[PDB]
Amino acid sequence: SEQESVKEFLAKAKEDFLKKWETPSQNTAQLDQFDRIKTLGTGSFGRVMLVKHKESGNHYAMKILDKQKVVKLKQIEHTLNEKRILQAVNFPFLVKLEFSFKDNSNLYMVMEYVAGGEMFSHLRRIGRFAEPHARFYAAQIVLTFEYLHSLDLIYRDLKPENLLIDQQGYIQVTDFGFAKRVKGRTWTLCGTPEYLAPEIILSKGYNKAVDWWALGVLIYEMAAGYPPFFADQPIQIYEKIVSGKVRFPSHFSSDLKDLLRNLLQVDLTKRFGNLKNGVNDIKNHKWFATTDWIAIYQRKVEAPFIPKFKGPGDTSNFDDYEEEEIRVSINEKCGKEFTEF
Amino acid sequence: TTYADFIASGRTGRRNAIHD
Ligand SMILES: CCCCCCCC
Repeated sequence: SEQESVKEFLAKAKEDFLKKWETPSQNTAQLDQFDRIKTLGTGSFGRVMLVKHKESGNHYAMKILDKQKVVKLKQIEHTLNEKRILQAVNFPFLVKLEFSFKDNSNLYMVMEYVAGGEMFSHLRRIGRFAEPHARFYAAQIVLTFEYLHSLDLIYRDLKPENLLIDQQGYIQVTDFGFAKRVKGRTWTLCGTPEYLAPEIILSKGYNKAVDWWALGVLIYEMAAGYPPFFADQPIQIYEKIVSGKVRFPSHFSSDLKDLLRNLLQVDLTKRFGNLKNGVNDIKNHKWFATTDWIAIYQRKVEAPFIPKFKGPGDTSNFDDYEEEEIRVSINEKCGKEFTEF
Repeated sequence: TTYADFIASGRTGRRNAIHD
């Protein structure tokens, strides 16, 4: 009965997605229409800025990618994927893409602004989340992957730096830079060291299962306050990852340790989320016995924490970055490559 | 403690993605 409503929901969702997937939105705004306020963050190929839309007065977060840099780092296909996918999705815990456009030097993606800041900031500050608090977040991730996976989508970049906290205390997943639509196996080496599944590190060809392993890492990190595999140099991390040995802090409940040992299962064929019951083995786990998935989806649950917002356009919850002026060349750069954007 | 070990490690800040 509950399972059937989901299946239906999902079904209808696949239809809406396909419609956008086949005919993507394009050139919906222009740089001239916004005022650049402040850099909210930094990533590997571009930056994110707080911006204000002259005409409506709303603030948004604008992601900026430099065409040539994208090109030098071989991220063209990834960048087209990111945009094409973001424009097609629709789920309560995903950042909404508002506008997209390009110019001689860059690519722009404008989304709703999520003022609460990165989960990363708070976690590091607090040090660690109480189990129920972490379970609350994890729940949202579960449903999100449930949605995304059903669309043949693989996320590949889960980590607290990618989860923003909204006004209501809920999570918003951002950065679809490695998101891919694939029926079958994939082989690219991408992600964040601490969160990489062994198969990825082992160059074995992987599927949706890497997302579940990552969800395991995230939950451990939220509750312990440190990831399960840490070191100073990536190579050492990968070695610990591959090795298949996990230690848990004395404070984890027996339930949690059980969930975790099943998510952090080196053998894909035994890893929760990648079995006959698929997502159900997770949702059904004793650790989540308390969670009303529906209510979470509905956002009827009281968030355990609510970040402080002092006004629209308030950046208080974000770290400070050095400002770099955006420069638009007189010559069109890499036109061919980004035709579809 | 492990936490203390993490705190002193070089990877307490924001972690960038790898691609290559
Ligand atoms: C009306 C409740 C539908 C449940 C949503 C399922 C999320 C994958």
